[PDB]
Amino acid sequence: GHNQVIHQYFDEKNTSGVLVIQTDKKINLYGNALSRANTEYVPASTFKMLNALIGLENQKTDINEIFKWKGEKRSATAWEKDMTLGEAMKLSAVPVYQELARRIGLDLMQEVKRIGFGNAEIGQQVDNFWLVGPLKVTPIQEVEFVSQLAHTQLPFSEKVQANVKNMLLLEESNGYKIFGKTGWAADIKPQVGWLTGWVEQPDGKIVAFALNMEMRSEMPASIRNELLMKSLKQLNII
Ligand SMILES: *C(=O)[C@@H]([C@@H]1NC(C(=O)O)=C(S[C@H]2CN[C@@H](C(=O)N(C)C)C2)[C@@H]1C)[C@@H](C)O
Repeated sequence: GHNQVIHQYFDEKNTSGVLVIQTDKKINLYGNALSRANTEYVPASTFKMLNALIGLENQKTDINEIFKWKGEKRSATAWEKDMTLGEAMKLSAVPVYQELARRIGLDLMQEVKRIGFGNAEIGQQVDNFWLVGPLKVTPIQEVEFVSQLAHTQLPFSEKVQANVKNMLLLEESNGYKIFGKTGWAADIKPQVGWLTGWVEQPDGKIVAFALNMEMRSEMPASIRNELLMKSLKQLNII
């Protein structure tokens, strides 16, 4: 797998991003803008993985609790229904995890400094610190986080991590499995899109990734998966 084809996938999408990969504590960089791997961006919709872990661990919820939609007009129309913590993970429904963050509370949430995620600061507003700061995390710190979650090595209960892991399955073909969570901080300039997860190769081998790239409103949501899937195809991970 050349480190140069990576460039022309990103050259052709007219973007500026990096694809971090980790295979058992050996990290390789892959992008047309490799410097972004050590650059702090807001975590956006990816924080839902740590929000679910902190909630399920502290028993502020469970994998079964159904969240009632109480009428208000939400961003996308697929969010306007009752759903559980898992279905809200797939749809990235923000209002659900906000109510969970209020159950946890700012004091208990500021667990974040114990896990050592990003700059480890959440400010005062407990329901929008991952969307416009003051929380920022580097794509290297992200790929290390999901690497521990896949190997079931995060500082939480073993049953809690495996529950969050089951909420993150995206594609299961050819004995492979690809877990991950998407993000898109559309409210900051320049915009930034995420796609952090891992690959469960058929032999159980684990390869974690953390795709970071600048976003624009005109891009499709399937521009992140398209860019990643053709890169794991090239690196012979799938
Ligand atoms: C998390 O970034 C937001 C949540 N996640 C998310 C995504 O990354 O897919 C969408 S934003 C993105 C999805 N399509 C675009 C759109 O608004 N439509 C075409 C409907 C933008 C979603 C908002 C969380 C902060 O809401």
